[PDB]
Amino acid sequence: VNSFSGYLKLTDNVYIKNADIVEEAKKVKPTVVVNAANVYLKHGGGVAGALNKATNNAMQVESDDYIATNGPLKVGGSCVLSGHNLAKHCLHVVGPNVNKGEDIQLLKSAYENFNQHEVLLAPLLSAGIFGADPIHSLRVCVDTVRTNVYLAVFDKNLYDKLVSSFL
Ligand SMILES: Cc1nc(N)ccc1Br
Repeated sequence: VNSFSGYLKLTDNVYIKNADIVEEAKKVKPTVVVNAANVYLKHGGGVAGALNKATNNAMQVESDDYIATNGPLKVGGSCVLSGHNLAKHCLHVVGPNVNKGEDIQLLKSAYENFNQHEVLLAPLLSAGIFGADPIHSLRVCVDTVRTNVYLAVFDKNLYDKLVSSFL
């Protein structure tokens, strides 16, 4: 049993809810929250900016030190950093950004990072300002992630469309 409440079960391991991810993390304090990161861990806007704002910029401070030591992530890659006040850990995952011309086939590689964690609170990778079709992102998630993933979709309209269209 876990603390996640109000989710729609899509499969054996994938659950979904219409929710503000900063609010859900604050309530649950999951072991792992996933950030929709870029390779520079520049959390300006999108899920990354919303999460970072909720940490009072401590996520960005920690991320800048990580990049100064290690250099940029790969598209499709990830790193584990602190979850600050939101979670034990934040898994920063880089999905391809269609608005930068990145290979959408890298979305499967991005979701494979989730398999290193037994339970996660996550957004749909490459959705929102990363420009991918969220219906596609949910299909890749279901077909790639084998660990237990709790997906938070910010937009009620999109949530209802993802559920209604789910095969
Ligand atoms: C305030 C916000 N903005 C986004 N772009 C995504 C999630 C959230 Br919460």
